[PDB]
Amino acid sequence: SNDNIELVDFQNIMFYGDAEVGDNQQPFTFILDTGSANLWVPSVKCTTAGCLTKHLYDSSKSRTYEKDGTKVEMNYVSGTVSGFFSKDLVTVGNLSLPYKFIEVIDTNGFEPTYTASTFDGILGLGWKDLSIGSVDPIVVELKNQNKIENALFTFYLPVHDKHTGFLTIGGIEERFYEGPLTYEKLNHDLYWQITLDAHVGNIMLEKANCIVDSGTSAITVPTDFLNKMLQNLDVIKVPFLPFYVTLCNNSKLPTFEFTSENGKYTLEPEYYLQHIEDVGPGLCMLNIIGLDFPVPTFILGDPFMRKYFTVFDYDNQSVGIALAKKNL
Ligand SMILES: Cc1cc(N(C)CCN(C)C)cc(C)c1OCC(=O)N[C@@H](Cc1ccccc1)[C@H](O)C(=O)N1CSC(C)(C)[C@H]1C(=O)N[C@H]1c2ccccc2C[C@H]1O
Repeated sequence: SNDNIELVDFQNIMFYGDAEVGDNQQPFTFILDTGSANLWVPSVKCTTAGCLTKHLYDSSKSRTYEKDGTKVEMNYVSGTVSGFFSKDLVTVGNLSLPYKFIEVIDTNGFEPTYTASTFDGILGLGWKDLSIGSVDPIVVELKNQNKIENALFTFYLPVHDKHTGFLTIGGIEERFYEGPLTYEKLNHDLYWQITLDAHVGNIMLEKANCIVDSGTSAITVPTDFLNKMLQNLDVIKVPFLPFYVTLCNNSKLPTFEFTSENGKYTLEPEYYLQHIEDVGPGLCMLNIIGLDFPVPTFILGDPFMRKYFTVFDYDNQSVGIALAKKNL
């Protein structure tokens, strides 16, 4: 059997899951992020305003706590947290392991994201060589300890109103998907990144890097490619922000089509549009952001993963992709 962690939707933009730290089972809510490779929780030693409404970690209450204290700063694209390393029993679903994590004491570099969102910490689901402190990934460690069948995990993302989701550790369950499951070989050692041809109508990018990322709540697109997409599309940019607004029923809005020799994955407007009726009637925001990597790259974030069930397979160094079942 497999370890199943339930995923709760947060206003159709993101999702969260719970896990515990300490032998007294101190509860936390996590962003589960395939794009990073460290676990962190806010500490009772936290000095900053963000920590005020969070579940906090108290090492003195856990008899399995092992002191480390090495200083560490965790830099993400959207901000920084700092604190120090600690080690304790981490439990995910019904499995436990001793695990090295970051006790965060300063979250001021992660504002306003942190105070506005209802997560306590971030649980990384990436590769070891992307971690600070050379930490073996949780799922690799669980496999090594014979607590799961395979060194893989899967995401069946919740759909607002329709159903909850699951992060499943250790194997692939048929209940989550329909049609074929296609495996795409990783093109990098330490990112969940695959090679796909990216088509949006006339515009194409041959053999683009495509990162499948659970922690990114948009599709990201190279800026040049995006500028070509938005030309004559009747969308308007929000002042001061990298977001475009449209009429929801704008007939011009294209369908993303990513292809390999193995498979074909499409993303229609209904999957990348976000209603903003409160802002104005019949108005939608595109969940699409222009971003230039050194090599042309798309991030296939939460909107892609809402449509597609995904398998992250360490042993076979690949990402599996299938159409998510509309219900459970
Ligand atoms: C950890 C790390 C270490 C090293 N190093 C140096 C390691 C070296 N080691 C040996 C010490 C080098 C790198 C690059 C690295 O990755 C940094 C990192 O931030 N990666 C992001 C993915 C990404 C990557 C590139 C460009 C955009 C996004 C992460 O996985 C994620 O998903 N994050 C951050 S925190 C969050 C909230 C979980 C969510 C995030 O920011 N989400 C926001 C976002 C982002 C883009 C577009 C829209 C939106 C809306 C919102 O969802």
